[PDB]
Amino acid sequence: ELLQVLKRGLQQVSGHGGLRGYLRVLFRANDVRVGTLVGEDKYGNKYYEDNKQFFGRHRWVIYTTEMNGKNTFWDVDGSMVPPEWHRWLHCMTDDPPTVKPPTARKFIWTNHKFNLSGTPQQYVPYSTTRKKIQEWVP
Amino acid sequence: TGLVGLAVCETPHERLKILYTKILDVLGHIPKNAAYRKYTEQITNEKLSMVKAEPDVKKLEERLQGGQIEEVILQAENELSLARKMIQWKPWEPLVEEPPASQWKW
Amino acid sequence: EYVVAKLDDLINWARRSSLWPMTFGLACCAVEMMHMAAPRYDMDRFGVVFRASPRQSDVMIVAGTLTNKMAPALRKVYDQMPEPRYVVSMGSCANGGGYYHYSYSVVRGCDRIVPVDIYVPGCPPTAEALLYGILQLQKKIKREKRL
Amino acid sequence: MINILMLIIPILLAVAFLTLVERKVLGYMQLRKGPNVVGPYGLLQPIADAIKLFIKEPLRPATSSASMFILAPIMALGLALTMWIPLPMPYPLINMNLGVLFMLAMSSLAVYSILWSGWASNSKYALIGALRAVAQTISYEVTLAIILLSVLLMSGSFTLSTLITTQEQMWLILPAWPLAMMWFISTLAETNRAPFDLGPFALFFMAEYANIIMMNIFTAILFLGTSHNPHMPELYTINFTIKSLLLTMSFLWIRASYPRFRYDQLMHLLWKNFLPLTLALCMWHVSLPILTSGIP
Amino acid sequence: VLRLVMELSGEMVRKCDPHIGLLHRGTEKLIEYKTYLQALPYFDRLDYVSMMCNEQAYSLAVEKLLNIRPPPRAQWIRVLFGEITRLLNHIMAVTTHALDIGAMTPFFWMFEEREKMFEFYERVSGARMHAAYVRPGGVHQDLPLGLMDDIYEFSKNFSLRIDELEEMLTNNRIWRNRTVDIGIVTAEDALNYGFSGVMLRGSGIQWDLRKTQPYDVYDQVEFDVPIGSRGDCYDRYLCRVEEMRQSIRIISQCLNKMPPGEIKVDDAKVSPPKRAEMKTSMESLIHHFKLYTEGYQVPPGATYTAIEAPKGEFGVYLVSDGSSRPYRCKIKAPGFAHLAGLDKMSKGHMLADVVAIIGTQDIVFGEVDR
Amino acid sequence: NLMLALLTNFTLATLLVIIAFWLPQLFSMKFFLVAITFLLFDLEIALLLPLPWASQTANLNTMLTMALFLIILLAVSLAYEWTQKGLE
Amino acid sequence: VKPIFSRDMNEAKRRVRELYRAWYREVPNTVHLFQLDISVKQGRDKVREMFKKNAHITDPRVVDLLVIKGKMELEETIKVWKQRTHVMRFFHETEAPRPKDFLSKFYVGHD
Amino acid sequence: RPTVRPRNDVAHKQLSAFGEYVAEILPKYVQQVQVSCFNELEICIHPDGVIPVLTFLRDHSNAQFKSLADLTAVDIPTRQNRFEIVYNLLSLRFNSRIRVKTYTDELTPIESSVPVYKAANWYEREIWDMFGVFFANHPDLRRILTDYGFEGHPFRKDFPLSGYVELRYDDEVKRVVAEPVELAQEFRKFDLNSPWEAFPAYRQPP
Amino acid sequence: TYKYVNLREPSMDMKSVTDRAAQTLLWTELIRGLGMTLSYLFREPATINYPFEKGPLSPRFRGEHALRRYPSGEERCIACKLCEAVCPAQAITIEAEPRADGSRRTTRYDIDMTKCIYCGFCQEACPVDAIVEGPNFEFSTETHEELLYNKEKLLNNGDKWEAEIAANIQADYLYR
Ligand SMILES: NC(=O)c1ccc[n+]([C@@H]2O[C@H](COP(=O)([O-])OP(=O)(O)OC[C@H]3O[C@@H](n4cnc5c(N)ncnc54)[C@H](OP(=O)(O)O)[C@@H]3O)[C@@H](O)[C@H]2O)c1
Ligand code: SF4
Ligand code: SF4
Ligand code: SF4
Repeated sequence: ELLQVLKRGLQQVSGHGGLRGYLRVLFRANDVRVGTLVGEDKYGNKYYEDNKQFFGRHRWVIYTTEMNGKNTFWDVDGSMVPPEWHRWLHCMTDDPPTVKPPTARKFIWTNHKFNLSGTPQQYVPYSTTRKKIQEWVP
Repeated sequence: TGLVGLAVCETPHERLKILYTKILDVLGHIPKNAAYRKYTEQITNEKLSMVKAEPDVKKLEERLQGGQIEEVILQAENELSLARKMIQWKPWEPLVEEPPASQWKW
Repeated sequence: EYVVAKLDDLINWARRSSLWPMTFGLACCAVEMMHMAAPRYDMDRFGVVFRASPRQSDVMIVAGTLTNKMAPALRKVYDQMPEPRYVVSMGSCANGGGYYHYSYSVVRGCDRIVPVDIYVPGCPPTAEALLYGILQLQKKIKREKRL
Repeated sequence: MINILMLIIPILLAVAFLTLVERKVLGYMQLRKGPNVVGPYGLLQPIADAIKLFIKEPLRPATSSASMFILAPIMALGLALTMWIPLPMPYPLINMNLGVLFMLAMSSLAVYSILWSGWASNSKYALIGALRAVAQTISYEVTLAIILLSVLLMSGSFTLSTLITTQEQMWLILPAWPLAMMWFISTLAETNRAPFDLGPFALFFMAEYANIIMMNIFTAILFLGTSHNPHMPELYTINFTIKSLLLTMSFLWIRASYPRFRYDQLMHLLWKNFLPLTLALCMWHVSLPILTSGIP
Repeated sequence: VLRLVMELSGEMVRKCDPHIGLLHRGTEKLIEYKTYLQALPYFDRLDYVSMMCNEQAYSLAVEKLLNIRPPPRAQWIRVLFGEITRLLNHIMAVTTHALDIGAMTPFFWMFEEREKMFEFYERVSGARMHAAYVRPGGVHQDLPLGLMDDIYEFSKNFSLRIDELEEMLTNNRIWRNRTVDIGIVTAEDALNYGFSGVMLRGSGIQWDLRKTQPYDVYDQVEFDVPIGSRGDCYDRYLCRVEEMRQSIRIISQCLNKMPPGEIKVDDAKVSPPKRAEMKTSMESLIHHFKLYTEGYQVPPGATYTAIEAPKGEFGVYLVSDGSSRPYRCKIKAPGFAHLAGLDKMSKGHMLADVVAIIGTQDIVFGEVDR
Repeated sequence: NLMLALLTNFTLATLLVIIAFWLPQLFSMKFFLVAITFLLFDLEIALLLPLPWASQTANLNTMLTMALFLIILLAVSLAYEWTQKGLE
Repeated sequence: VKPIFSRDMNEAKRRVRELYRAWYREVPNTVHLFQLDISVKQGRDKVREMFKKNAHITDPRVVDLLVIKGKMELEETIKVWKQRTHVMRFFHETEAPRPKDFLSKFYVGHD
Repeated sequence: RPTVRPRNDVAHKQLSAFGEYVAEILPKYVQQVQVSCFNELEICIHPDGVIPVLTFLRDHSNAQFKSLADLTAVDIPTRQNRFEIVYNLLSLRFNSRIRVKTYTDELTPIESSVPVYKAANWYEREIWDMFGVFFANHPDLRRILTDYGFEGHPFRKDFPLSGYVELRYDDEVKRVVAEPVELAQEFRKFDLNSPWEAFPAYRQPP
Repeated sequence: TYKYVNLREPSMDMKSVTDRAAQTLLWTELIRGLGMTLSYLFREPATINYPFEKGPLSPRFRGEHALRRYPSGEERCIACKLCEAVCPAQAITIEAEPRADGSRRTTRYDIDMTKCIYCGFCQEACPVDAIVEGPNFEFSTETHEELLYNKEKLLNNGDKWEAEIAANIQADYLYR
């Protein structure tokens, strides 16, 4: 019973990477876990699942290194990951590249965009009406 | 044995009989033509007959109370205060106050 | 030259590590702010400590609705705060009066009393969305004092 | 004389690295995850709190009365660090002529740290709550002296080095069964925030948590021992640290598990109830060396 | 949150006048301009803890004006969600009360379980906390297929989870030391304040609204009401935990009795018709156009309704015109009743006792508005 | 040295205060009765302090009657604290 | 008669006099206990301009209600209540303030 | 009817007995108008005596109410007499809900319900706050839901929803929070009122 | 119904008195209370770290507003002022003008996030299903101006969430 607990941790470190791979899942990632991975998403997103662990949990998933133009690996928010949030991430049971396909309409954006934030190229308010016209000419 | 309320459950009979006989006399001081005396007296006389017939039975306490004698004693305790206030301020005997303005429908 | 640029990030890393918020129980939002303590969604000792205290805290979360009675009350709390202070307006009431707004008593915007750095739009501000407010605060701290 | 610096610098690190233990061990008690994002297991956070509070965090005093407020943390940190000197350990730094008398003296002077902070604020609003915090510490120091003497009267003089030698085969928990229960409660009165709770403000944290480790070690001398071994210093050093760490878990156990006892009923647990109990056991411990031969 | 002006003779309180109302949102004048369907989400956002217990009092008030009964299925959802709020409120009636004292564990022990409770709310309605779910037309949306298996799965593990608090808090010496003998008020003078939920129910009078006045399919479901003996803070806390252990009986009976049928009222002058229905048929979409924008067209008259809140009551008093806008109403939350009690509750007690009074009465500051 | 050991702790404690100070640039008389009783009891503790260090050469029979005597009167002083102490 | 209110015609005037003395004594006291703010002399001038707007007196019913209100908004200082120099301040600090003239208001264009 | 009707009238005739019993006393001082609809009873009371009506229903041999719990007030500018203070009363022993109303304009003081009911004083403060109705012989009449520097009464239909003093700036003054600024965002006044009468029998002849 | 909270004297004589005295003399029940947290420490905690793991949700959840469109181009919003009047916060504003020639679909369309208490009422009142509430959490700004939504545009930029919306609405027609 005691020997099986120590051996399970050794198999997890040996599986995902090794010496340099395990450090990436320890320093950058909050929690280290090994399991089945889909590995099909826009940019450098992995999105893993199938792991048991606890109720309402779908593996490590892992954040992307350089999603669009942020070029950050140490710090990344939920700006990453394409249309999959309502799929295998939380709500639906079927995986986005395995069973349930995304619908095409040629209206949705091909490249996924990050959060607006305080950085340039962000959200803005704009006027709509042409207003009451007034003109005077000689 | 003790009641759930703050009022202490004391084993006292005829205590209800004294207070119910006291209030009948107060009603027959000032109002006589008023309906307040004519209606309250027949309820109290109906309740007094149940006390005289049943000797310390829980069924007597269950009649129009059903929360032991302690709750029934509180009904008699404030009855003397209610009768004295009705005797002091004339409302039951006299009716002469002005009518309201004609509006009620919303 | 190189040491000057790297030392500035080290001071910014100290606030990126831990942020102590004020526990204002002035809302329904405050119950969702108590869900930050609830184990399922946690920033507790990830950065957030629920000790609060009016003076020692670096962050203050303005939870939801503010009335004209609390308008002088919340202002004097802000003065007691240390110089590195960040104000999060968690909830639609805090952003500009989610409900009410046109009402007589409720103060619109919160910025009329206390300036806001991070806005959280949600009425019942889901703990998932509340996790952004602290993570964005940590990301927003980039450069302080060049000269 | 270099060993003094080897008993301040690793000790200040021990108070710093408490921040991990004080909310991760406390975390699993409350089913929450503590430090995780900052380090590999949050080991970078304790030192990160130091960079946050010391350098960048500025001051805004209420009145600043010339010498005070910038003198109270010196009394807080100074008295907490000087308590480490008389400690027996495997070997003590500059061993005093009498041990435990120095231990009780610097703890009784540590009451001033919360006294001068009450005088720092000009307002009447703070000093009433400040004097209430003094009452939590001042009252329990009466009993703390009594329960100490009962252990000493069993075996050994005031010297802390003799207390290790007397525990050769069996611990002092078994002969002092009700007295061992007292040291679990009485130590928590000194600003531990478990039975009762009230820049320079950050320095008080470094002093108050330092006393928590100090009471954990001091309980592991008066009641724990197991073995001495003068020839092997290796065996004692490892075995002493594990015993002290188990008492540190029990200090954080009361902080999470149990609500505050009220200030008025803190004076009903003690004085009304504990003081008749402690003195009755003190009466018993006077008779013990007379009934059966037990004199150092 | 609370100002609380204190008068102290040495150490103990002589006069405790709570100068409150620091969160008067001004719902009084504001609802007057809004229509009935427009006024619905105000009631959820009144109290900070109760969600489905709110709107319940408001919807039934409109239902007593319209004289139209909600469908037999929807009434069983109302109890299933009415008792689930009796779980939510009585968690916070214990946890924040213990957090105000100084207890750390019982707050976090229950909030793991309480976060699982909002998974039910999210799967049944849009937002986490507040939902526009209980409506004058009964129930807005039906339960999904996943939820009915989850309620049974939750309740099976719940009985041990609530009993973990009793072996933690009630058995301990600390609570028998602290909360025992604080403001023992049970007399006719205690009845002269009118608390309804707990207090009078918790100690003294055997009266409760659940047994006396049915709302939506009551007396058919077996109820157990805890009534103590002493009017102190400890016995007023024990009954709340005894409410929690004798609440799963209702939820299990809600799972036992579920007749399949209508979700909204079939009459399309009160509740909007189905989305598949409105797109094809004519009268459905015109009624959809007029039940939205324009209100309900309510019958005129003054009506008073009170459904048992875990805190006390929601005495909604709607006064109605011929128009779609309800002209003035007042939500009679027990916040006005509980804070008025502090004039008598504080007599001969310490500053630390005052915090225990607020917690046991459960004065969540959202209550005081109307 | 005891003087060298004590002064090193205080000088490092003073230095920690300057770090935060210099670097950055941009009623009820019922409490009194508790305090007095602390002093009066600790003096009885001061008389009962020598016990483990004193009882080595002196006769036990002469000491036994006198050693308990101080603790008995220390309980009598607490017995006077039971006849209405107050709300504290 | 109906309705009573508190006083009948002439008695209502002397209730204002008793109210005036109580508020005149508090304005020097609400400088040291509260804050300096403006001035002690300027605070007393704020009293006189307040009673000039209220000066009409046609019925004792209107006068009596002003006494109860006068023993509330001016009572927000005597028994020590929190305001923090924000509440109970009557004078405008940020007022423009506008004037009533056909040359001053018409130049700005309003209504 | 199966889903259309809420409840059939059965206790309506039983509750109508109360509409006779209190009216059998017949005071012009007390009774006036008795309305009974939808399992509920409503009584309006002449301003001269409100306390004698509240001492009644309290105790009493026939019906025991005791709890004079919840207390509301109605603002209506249609009538010559403006305000309508509405008492909601509940019985524990009897299990019934009765209503007590006042018909007076009550800009002039009205008699207090404090000597009869203990919690009534807190509700009486709210009526003086929102509506501005003074209670005679009242102990401690203090502002609760209104601001400390608030002018007028916040609920009255005579003035707008936004008010006169509502916006509170900080700007130029270091500590003083502003008050005199009055402007707010535009609340869209909906003119949604349906043509044709909603219900028959409710129509009154001009 | 009655349940009773009072124990009514648990101790009677000799045996029942001593054990009730033993818990007050030493502790026992405090040591028993210590054991409750002891086993609670060993069992695995349910914790979710946000930048990597995500919490549970639902097919129908309301977050940030985004207006949908038809599969073959064309803005689905028809301009009614229907959602304007239902809105309890009055966050949504709509002023409509004819689009070039023939078609009449919107001009001004602002939804305030300073207001909006999130109902799904505008989702329900909409006959064409234009505003559909998508699973959104990420929204954080420096100003009110950046927070309040402009004339469609940013609402039309919800195409990044419209792929999820199209999946979520398939669980919405014939409700659950
Ligand atoms: N009471 C008096 O002292 C007095 C008497 C008579 C007249 N005045 C007049 O009133 C004015 C008072 O202003 P002040 O002294 O209060 O202003 P200040 O405190 O010096 O603030 C000026 C700000 O502008 C920025 N700034 C200015 N020049 C800059 C540059 N070349 N590069 C980068 N940043 C620059 C500074 O930012 P950084 O710090 O980040 O560079 C600084 O924060 C003066 O202009 C003076 O003519 C004053
Ligand atoms: S935004 Fe919503 S949840 Fe937050 S305080 Fe306002 S109404 Fe309550
Ligand atoms: S969102 Fe829907 S209801 Fe609103 S204007 Fe557009 S089409 Fe009409
Ligand atoms: S969710 Fe509610 S408040 Fe928000 S825009 Fe829609 S109707 Fe208005």
